[PDB]
Formats: sequence, C-alpha cells, structure tokens
Amino acid sequence: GASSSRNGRDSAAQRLGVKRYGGQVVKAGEILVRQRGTKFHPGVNVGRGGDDTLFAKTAGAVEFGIKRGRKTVSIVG
Amino acid sequence: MKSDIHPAYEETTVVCGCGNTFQTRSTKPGGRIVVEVCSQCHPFYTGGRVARFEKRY
Amino acid sequence: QPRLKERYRSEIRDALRKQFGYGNVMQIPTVTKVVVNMGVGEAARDAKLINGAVNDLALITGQKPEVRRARKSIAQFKLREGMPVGVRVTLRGDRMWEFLDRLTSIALPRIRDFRGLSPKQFDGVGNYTFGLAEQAVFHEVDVDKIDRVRGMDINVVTSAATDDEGRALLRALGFPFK
Amino acid sequence: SVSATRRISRLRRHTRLRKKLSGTAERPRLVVHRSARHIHVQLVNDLNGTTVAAASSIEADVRGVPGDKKARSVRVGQLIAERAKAAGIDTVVFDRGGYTYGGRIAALADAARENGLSF
Amino acid sequence: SNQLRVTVRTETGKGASRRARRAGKIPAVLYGHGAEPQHLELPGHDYAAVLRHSGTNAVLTLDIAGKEQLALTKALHIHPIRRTIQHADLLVVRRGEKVVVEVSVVVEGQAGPDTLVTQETNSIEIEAEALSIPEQLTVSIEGAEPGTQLTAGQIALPAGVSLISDPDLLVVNVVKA
Amino acid sequence: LIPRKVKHRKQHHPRQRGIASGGTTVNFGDYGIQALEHAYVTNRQIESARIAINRHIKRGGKVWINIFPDRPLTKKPAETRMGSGKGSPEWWVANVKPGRVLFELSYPNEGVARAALTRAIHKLPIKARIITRE
RNA sequence: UUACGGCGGCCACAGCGGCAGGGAAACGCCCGGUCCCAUUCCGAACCCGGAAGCUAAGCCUGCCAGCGCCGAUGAUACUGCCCCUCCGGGUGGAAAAGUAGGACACCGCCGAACA
RNA sequence: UGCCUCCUAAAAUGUAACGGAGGCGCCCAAAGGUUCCCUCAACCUGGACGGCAAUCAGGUGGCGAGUGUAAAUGCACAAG
RNA sequence: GUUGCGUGGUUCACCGCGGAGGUAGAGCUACUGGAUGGCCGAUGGGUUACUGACGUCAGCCAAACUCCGA
Ligand SMILES: [Mg+2]
Ligand SMILES: [Mg+2]
Ligand SMILES: [Mg+2]
Ligand SMILES: [Mg+2]
Ligand SMILES: [Mg+2]
Ligand SMILES: [Mg+2]
Ligand SMILES: [Mg+2]
Ligand SMILES: [Mg+2]
Ligand SMILES: [Mg+2]
Ligand SMILES: [Mg+2]
Ligand SMILES: [Mg+2]
Ligand SMILES: [Mg+2]
Ligand SMILES: [Mg+2]
Ligand SMILES: [Mg+2]
Ligand SMILES: [Mg+2]
Ligand SMILES: [Mg+2]
Ligand SMILES: [Mg+2]
Ligand SMILES: [Mg+2]
Ligand SMILES: [Mg+2]
Ligand SMILES: [Mg+2]
Ligand SMILES: [Mg+2]
Ligand SMILES: [Zn+2]
Repeated sequence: GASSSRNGRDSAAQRLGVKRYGGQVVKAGEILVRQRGTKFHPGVNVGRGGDDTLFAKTAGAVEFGIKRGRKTVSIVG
Repeated sequence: MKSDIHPAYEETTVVCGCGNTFQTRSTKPGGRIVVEVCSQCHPFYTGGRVARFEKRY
Repeated sequence: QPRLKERYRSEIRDALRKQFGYGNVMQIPTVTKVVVNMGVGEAARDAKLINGAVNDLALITGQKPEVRRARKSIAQFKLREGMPVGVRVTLRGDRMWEFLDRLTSIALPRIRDFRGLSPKQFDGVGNYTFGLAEQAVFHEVDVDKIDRVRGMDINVVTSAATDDEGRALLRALGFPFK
Repeated sequence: SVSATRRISRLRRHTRLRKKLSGTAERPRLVVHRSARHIHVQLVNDLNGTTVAAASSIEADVRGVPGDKKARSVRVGQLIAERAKAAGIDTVVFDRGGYTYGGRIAALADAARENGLSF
Repeated sequence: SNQLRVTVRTETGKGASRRARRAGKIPAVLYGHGAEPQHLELPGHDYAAVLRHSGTNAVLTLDIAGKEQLALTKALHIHPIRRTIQHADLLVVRRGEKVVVEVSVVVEGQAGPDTLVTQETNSIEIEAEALSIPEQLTVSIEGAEPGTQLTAGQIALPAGVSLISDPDLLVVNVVKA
Repeated sequence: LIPRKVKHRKQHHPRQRGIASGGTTVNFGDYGIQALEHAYVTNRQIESARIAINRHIKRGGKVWINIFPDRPLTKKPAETRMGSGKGSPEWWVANVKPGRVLFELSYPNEGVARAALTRAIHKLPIKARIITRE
C-alpha cells in the first residue's frame, strides 16, 4: 500500500466569531467579537485588544453599524 | 544641512579668449575662471564623384 | 541677481505671448528644476563612489548631492537592494539659473566634436533630457585630481504643456539645437 | 498643480490626527485654519457638530494690532480664551488642523494657556 | 394586425404561475413609460403563433379587460428542456419612440472559390420608432474572395433606422478551406 | 483534450444535480446536440464523437466543441485495500448537466448535418437530441 | 437670502471625466529667505516675513449618461416543512444575472456679505 | 504521533478517516515604545555607458505591490 | 439516568422586534486559476500558409476563486 499520509495533520479550532450579538446587554469587560485581524472595528466604548479581541469598556447594549466601509461594533451607554 | 556641508559658492568673474566676459557665481577657488572657448566664439553658434573627374583631367 | 533670470523676465517672457497666444500671464512657461545625476552602476562592485561621484557634483552643480540606494535586487547586474548606485542633486531658484547659464556659455561647447543637442529629446510634455560623457566639460573639476571618468544626464523640467511650447522656451534661453 | 497638492496633502494630515482626537461637550476641540493672510479658530464639539465659540483675524479688533503675523495670532488666542470662558469651557483638546505645530499656531496656543484654557 | 386578448392576474406567486401554465396561460408583466406595471396572463397558444409568424418583435395590440394598449415584446424566458415560453416582458409604445431592438441578420449569396463563410452573430441592435418598418437585414455577399471581412458598416440599413450597436461588429467572415 | 495546468490535482466528484443554466442555447453554429441527463463525459468520449462528425461530412463545415474536460477523477492501484490515501488522477471529466449543448455544427445541407450529429449521440453516455437555432 | 470661507454627519444615487462661467471680504497661486524653523540634496515641501501681479490652475456654480455606481415589479433557480416510487405537487420564504428606470448628491452648526 | 493555517465542515460555535494542501522547535537591541512625515507595483514617453529590468525626469495608476517567516483573516485611514 | 434538599417558570414552543454570517444557487472585463470560437498581432521559426504574447467581441467552468447572495 502506498503510504499516502503525506498530509494527515491539522491545528486546533480556535473558537473565533461573534460572541455577543446586537441588542444584548453586556457588562464592563465582556468580549464581543473574537477574531483574527480587524474584521470588525472598534467604535464607541469598545477597545480593540492585543490580539484584536474587541472587548467592552462600558455596560450597555451592543449595536453593529457601518463607518465608511469598515463595519464597527459600538455600545450605547 | 544648509550649514557647513556644502562647498564654497562665491561670485566668480569669467572671461574668454575672444574678449567676451560676464559675472556669475561658481565653486571655482579664487574667482578667476578662464576659458578658451565660449558661446560666442565657437562654431555651430555662428555658422560628388563626377566633379572630381574633371579636376584630375 | 543672475544674468539669465533678469534676461528671462526682459524679452523671453514677452516673446512667448506673441509666439503662443496666452490669455493670461500665469500661463507662460518657466523652468522649475534642473536635476543632475551620475548613476554609478559600477558600485555594486567595489562600493567606491564617495570621492568619486559625490565630490565632483559638489564642484560642478554647487551643493552636496543625494546618494540614492537601489530599490530591487537584480542578479544579472550583481546588484543587491540597499546599495548605492546613484548620486542625485536638484537645483532650484538662483542656483538653477546660474547653472543653466554656466552650462550653455562655457561648458556645453566643450563636448568633443560638438554639433548640437537633438530637439527630439522631449518626453511628450515639455521636459528636456540630454546626456554628457565626461567630467572635464565643466571647469570646476581638474582632470589631474580625479578618479575614472564618468558621465551624467541632466533633466530640465519646465511648466509648459506640450513639446514645441517647451522647445520654444529653451531655444531662447541658450540651448543649441540641430 | 502646487495648489491642488497642498490642499490634498493637508486634509490628509488633518484626517490622520482626527482618528485619535475628537473633542466633546465638556472638552471641545480648538480647530485652527491657517492661511497666508489670516488665521481662523473654532471650538467644534464633535457629537452633534455644533460650534460653541469662534474667532478669527478677519474682524476689526485683530486687524488693528501692530506687528507681524505672529502678533495677530496672540490676539486671536486671547479672544477665544475669553469667548470659551463665557460659555462654561475651561479645558479643550488642541487641533493642529494638519499644519505643523510651530510659529503662528504655537503662538495661538501659548496665548490661550495664559488666559484660562488648561491644555 | 396582431389582435390579442389578455386578463389581469388574480394572485401572483410561484404556485399560481404553475396553475396558470397548466391551464394554457403564460404569465407576463407590462411595464412602460414610468407607469406602474400591470401583471397579466397571456392566452398561451395564441401568443405562440403571433410571434412564430410576423417576426419576433411583433407589435401587439392588447385588450386589458376592454381597454386597448400597444406593446412590444422585450424579453422572453425559455425553459432549456421543454423549450416552451415561461414568462414574457412587454413594454408599451405610443406611436413612435426611439426604442432599442435587436433584429435578424441573414446572409444571401454563394462564394466561388474554396471559401468557408463564418458568422459571429445573427443580430445587430438598431433603433427605430413604432410599428416596425424594419425586418431582417439582408447582407448581400456577392461571392467575394476569402480575405474580405464584413463589418457592422457596409450594411443595407433602411431609412429612419440608426445603427447603435458598435461600428465594428464582424458579422460575416470568409477564410480559406 | 487535457489541460496544461490545474491548481488542484485531486478534487472531489462534481455534483450531478440540477438543470443547467449556462450554455443552454446554440450560440456558434446552426445545429447542436443538447444533453438530457446527467453524465460524466470524458475526453476519450469527446474525441470519439468529434471524429464521427468530421468523417461523415468529410469536407467543408465547421465543428464547435463548447465543452472541455478540466475536472479530474482519481483511481487507486489494482489490488488494494481501502484507505492508504487518495489515488492518482486517471480520467478527465467534463460535468454535463441536462440542457447543456455539447457539440455545435454549421453545414450547408440539412440531412447530412442531422445524420452526422446522430452518429455522435451514439458515442456519448447520455440521452440527447438535436436542436436548431430556432 | 446668495457663481462666499471653515468644521462635520454621510461614503459613488455623492466618484471619475468633458464643457462654459466666476473674484466685494475670504480662499488661492504668487513676491522674498534678515528672523524661530526646514530638506537622507534643493526656502520644492515644512516654516517665517510680505502684498507688485492673476483668476491660468485648485476651489465654487451651471449644464452633459459618455466611462462607473445604484436598481425594482415579474418570472426562474435554490430552499424550511408536508404529501410522494421517481418524475413532480401543496403550503411558506425567495435570490444572482438581466430589463424598465434612477442619478452630475442631500443635511446640520459657526464666520463673512446681503437684510 | 505535539503545536500553527486553509479546505472537507452542510452561511454561529464544534465535527471523523492511513481525506486534500502547506508550515513550526525561530529570528529582531530594532524588525520593540513613541512622535512626525510619505505612498506603492505594473505600464507609457524622454535619457551617457545602460541591455526586458540598476539610477533620473514627467505622465497614467485606489491598491493588482508590500508585511522577518506557512496559510487564512487583515491592512492604502495604513498594521506598508 | 435516578433520588434527597434548595431555587420557581428561569426551560420549551409560536408570533413580533433587534442581530452576525458566506452554504445552495448564481456570477466572473470584480480577483486567483482552467478554458472554446472569432478579430488584431508582440515575438519565434522557414520575403513569411508555421508560432499566436498582450488586448478585444460573443459563449463557459471551480471543495481550497468571490463584486454578490437566500
Ligand atoms: Mg483550523
Ligand atoms: Mg502579543
Ligand atoms: Mg453560469
Ligand atoms: Mg478679492
Ligand atoms: Mg518660495
Ligand atoms: Mg477659468
Ligand atoms: Mg424581486
Ligand atoms: Mg441585481
Ligand atoms: Mg462553521
Ligand atoms: Mg451549520
Ligand atoms: Mg512536516
Ligand atoms: Mg523606530
Ligand atoms: Mg510602519
Ligand atoms: Mg446527580
Ligand atoms: Mg428575524
Ligand atoms: Mg439573515
Ligand atoms: Mg470559504
Ligand atoms: Mg455551486
Ligand atoms: Mg481570467
Ligand atoms: Mg483565444
Ligand atoms: Mg463557492
Ligand atoms: Zn570667446
């Protein structure tokens, strides 16, 4: 048998994606969209983070929107 | 950068052998540049086999 | 006051309005910059241009030039990125008019067997470029105290819109053409 | 053109520092607009886009100040210092407008710190 | 010339367009000079005959519940396997408007030598007014030598008709062998 | 027929479901063969149906093939257990959905061109028919 | 209220291009490099001091669908759930492309002219 | 045989096979922090040696270049 | 899964409202590749029946292509 296990390996899935959706009350510090890069950008009361994690700075409701093409994540305080 | 990096560029009297002269600014040490050909004493600024037979014969 | 600039605003400035029908006086062309470079490609090998190409354009043009580095690496020329290959000086203002004067008066008729610069050497816009072959054209360098010979090409950038509009400007300044 | 290059190259420097400096209702933004003859200034409050106070050199008070263009920059710096304290403003962020900090804009800001504003 | 009797659709959707086709009807819309579009049924077998003959442009005289209205045939939708008309688009014309219409192009002639007459399109888009003076545009190839390609120019277009496709559409090409 | 490069050498099987949406009409020629059912049409089957249309008209005409076999299939070695890898590519398949026009033809005579396209339906692993430009 | 100068909201229905017109204050080019400051070289730019020249360009206004952009209604593809041997059908959603068309943006605050 | 990226993976997350592709066991004292400034590749025209492509000047160019290193997500507002 | 003690509708279903997506489909002069027939033709080969780059006009395809998009 031809030992064609030349490619039999994978990394671990990193559980990315959006974690708190729109119209959802968050606390101060809650991680909203964990992601690679800035697929989503920080808006009002949202910080980016070290590995582009987009947490929360102030409690409130989460709403998504557009700001010159780049789509943003903001929190109404 | 416009302070004691650039060489000396002082005014310099230029003359020619024809007699033309003017006065500008150059890097020549001394100020006594002397040319032997200028833009007024140089050319281009101021401008058959059958015929050779009878010159022989 | 350089003698070619006050000659520019005396008859060259008015003779362009008869020859080309400009409505407004801000449309009259004027040379903006004169750019002089060596382009020493024999510095990827042996890397010696310090007294070579920097300390002679300082004597010819008037100020110290810019040691230009390479952009991409080319192996057929043995050229690697970030290696000095060109030496550029840019002339503006009063040192520009004192260079276009000193070129046409005492320098440019010292090309060996000179018969004129080609008037087809405009780039479709009105900017002129020609080349030289040695350093001894200019009297500010002495041939006894130099290294190997090297040449330069000279740009003359003008505000003109088309070729014959820019050809008429440099004709009145003192460039020969054939 | 030299005029079309200077307009695009200064509203690109102004949008660069606009990413990190907004100005709010309790801390407005002292925008400058420096030209060859005059300088303008206005506090903008970028939450509704509403100027709360403004000053310039096109008005007759600054026009009679003796001296050079730096000397007419100190007078317009003193005006908006006492036109912001007449509206409940004692701290602002400063906005270069895209220009380089120095000379006339620096003389405007040094005249607004000695007359009440606290940046 | 083309008398045609339509009716206004009761319910408009996926399930009702299938019930219309089993009853011998063709669903279509009638949108025009800025007015609101009508949603109407076609009688089926009669509509398939007033464009099998009389060309495919075929200015129709509709009868929308008594009211009279003229309309062109803009675009059909043919099923790829049944090859039957599914849906038509009709636009109205008020007795002369510079509409855009693609029209047939035929080839008339026989080439003499070893010549293969190849064609790249069977249609060019010409503009004209209402009831259609234009028809298929004959291109009389006289039997030329196989080196002369016939462009969208050198066309025998009638009067009152402009050619607005492009003046470089290769319509007839002749080559060797 | 074979491509000169493919980006991915070992691909999945192209899925045989759905009526075709492109290439459903005769575009270049006057007569054409329209498919009616799903099949993989290999490059041997096209080159056999090409030389049955050419060698029935024997001169003149023009034959279009607006179908290209660019999708590879794979094959294990002969006497092999399941699962030591995926096999090397053997065939070259053009996915043919119902409604797709396979071959096209321009010819002056009607009965010769129609009896030449029938001799290519018998070389293809589908049920087909001959359709005209209206 | 305006062939005005800023600052934003918005990010092509707004951009790109073509064609005409515009200078009261302003905006601009422009005139100079003594002064803080400046160029991997250059008062070109950045900066400062100016007001001899000009609307040529930027800018502003009017008009153009040309290249782009936006885009239904209808119909088909696809599909949740049921009935079905498949083919297909009932009910509930519904594109992409294309066509009719839209469109040379619209809105808020401050200053200057008018008022 | 552990870690990292894609697809399979059925539009959240997760998901197997001796399924389809590749990388890692580093490098950087600046390639880190900050402040300020800049816009590229490709192509067109002109230019001494100079060539398809060194350096120069001018057009056109909204991201096709670039990112220490694999791919994905990003990045021209720049993270270049 | 069962059972003791707590907690008490927090679970689940449907209708309404606010949300992120890149599958099916489709598209490709919107990118990376594959690719059929025309037209023009850089080079290459023997003045040019052979080669057909880059463009351009019609028709196409893709798990590791996406301007789109249920
Ligand atoms: Mg993974
Ligand atoms: Mg880190
Ligand atoms: Mg398709
Ligand atoms: Mg004025
Ligand atoms: Mg100056
Ligand atoms: Mg004008
Ligand atoms: Mg719809
Ligand atoms: Mg659409
Ligand atoms: Mg998933
Ligand atoms: Mg899923
Ligand atoms: Mg390995
Ligand atoms: Mg650093
Ligand atoms: Mg950087
Ligand atoms: Mg338990
Ligand atoms: Mg919903
Ligand atoms: Mg949704
Ligand atoms: Mg994907
Ligand atoms: Mg698909
Ligand atoms: Mg392609
Ligand atoms: Mg081709
Ligand atoms: Mg896909
Ligand atoms: Zn002389």
